[PDB]
Amino acid sequence: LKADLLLSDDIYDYHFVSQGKIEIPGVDDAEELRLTDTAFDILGFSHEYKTDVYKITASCMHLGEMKFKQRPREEQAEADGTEEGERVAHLLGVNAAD
Amino acid sequence: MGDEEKKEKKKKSKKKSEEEGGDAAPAPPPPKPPSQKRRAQRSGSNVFAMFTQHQVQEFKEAFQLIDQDKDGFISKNDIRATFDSLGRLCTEQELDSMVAEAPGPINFTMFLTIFGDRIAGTDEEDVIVNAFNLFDEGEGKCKEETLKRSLTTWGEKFSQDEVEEALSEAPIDGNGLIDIKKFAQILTKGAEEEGA
Amino acid sequence: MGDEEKKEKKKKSKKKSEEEGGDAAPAPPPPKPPSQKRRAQRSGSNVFAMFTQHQVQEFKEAFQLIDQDKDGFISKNDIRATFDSLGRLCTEQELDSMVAEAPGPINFTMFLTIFGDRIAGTDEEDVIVNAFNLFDEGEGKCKEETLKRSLTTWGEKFSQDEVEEALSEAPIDGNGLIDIKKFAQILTKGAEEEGA
Repeated sequence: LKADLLLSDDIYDYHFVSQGKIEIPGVDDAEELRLTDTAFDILGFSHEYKTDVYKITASCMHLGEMKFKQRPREEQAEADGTEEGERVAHLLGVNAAD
Repeated sequence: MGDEEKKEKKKKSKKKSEEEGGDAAPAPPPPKPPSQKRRAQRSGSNVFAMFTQHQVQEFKEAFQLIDQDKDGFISKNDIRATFDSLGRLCTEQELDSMVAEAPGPINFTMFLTIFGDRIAGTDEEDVIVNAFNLFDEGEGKCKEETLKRSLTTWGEKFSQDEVEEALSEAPIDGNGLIDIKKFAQILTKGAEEEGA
Repeated sequence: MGDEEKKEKKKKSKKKSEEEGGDAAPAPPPPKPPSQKRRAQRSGSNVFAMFTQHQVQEFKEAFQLIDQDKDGFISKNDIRATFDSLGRLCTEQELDSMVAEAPGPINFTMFLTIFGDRIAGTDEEDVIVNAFNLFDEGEGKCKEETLKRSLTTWGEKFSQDEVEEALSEAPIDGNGLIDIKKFAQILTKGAEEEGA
């Protein structure tokens, strides 16, 4: 998935140093989704439809991916090791630059 | 793609203030990717060519006392040992910003980009001098007692420990504070002791 | 904590003097509170024309040419082939003694540093060149007779052979010497092939 949906992993990063990677006390990022996929299964959502929902969800993520901290030339935030918000626009069906 | 350019410019990046807040608190810093070279570019600069003919002999003249990798390098570890004998204290809060202008593979080409960064720094001349230089209407010097007023008043009300140490240290050339030199002493021309 | 400096610097010493020839002893400053070590500076540098501009540099750039097989480490053979490129060769025992003036591996580390300290021998250009300048009475040309009177008598007294040998090569413009030019025949950019 990390390869198909194009994600690098820088740690603290680039040009001048600092932080994170805001960690979450005692709730695990892995499990809770499987609790909810079974919830969707009970409502009625078929397998492709569960992926297409999880797809538009991840599409909102890549719009940001504002990690680890804020930018100089603008104003804005971008995403590290490039790949960036092109990745949003592949997952839609519209052009990246706009 | 760009990942690679910024692998290169991860070692060479490193250069300039995200962990600015070492001793003083973590401020909203500058940051990240290949685009944002152009308002990392601020005022304070000057750029020279590669060949020196014999302009910068001084690196071959001085090198002797100072070395690390005599092929022609300094690496991430050196600053932690020679600078001890060249100037200021290094703490763990400020490590990477004390090393800030230099934590990349400084070959001669990137020695040029320590030199150009002596002329950039942390807001050199253009800012550092002119900051008080633009106070008065003519050949001024900064009006000391009004400077004491603003330090206790203006926005972030300071504390006494600063002021008194500042007062014994004040280079008052006759009835007002000579800020232009209390700043421009770190260059002009005409001495030879510390710094390096 | 109060540690990540002092750990990291143990790398430094490996490319430089501390293995290769530790006459030039360092001193590590920091005790456990780091803001104290600020009394460790190298204060003072320039004497006169220390690394004589026309002499010192155009050698290190030529390291790639002494370094024959391209490893940084000159053997007696990397020398041996390169003097064969200049013009006249000196023998092994002559070069072996020269090599033994250094402590071992004449490489980029050793070569530069031995060059670095050796400044005594010759006199600086202005010093030799001013010798008949200060002697002329109001600017004309100085009589080769008084030069010939002083050398043989008023100080250390050179031999009949020594004197008239060094005399002969003289731009003698009509009984006086062209002083600065013969001073250039004593010292200037010229003679090769003598080391290294």
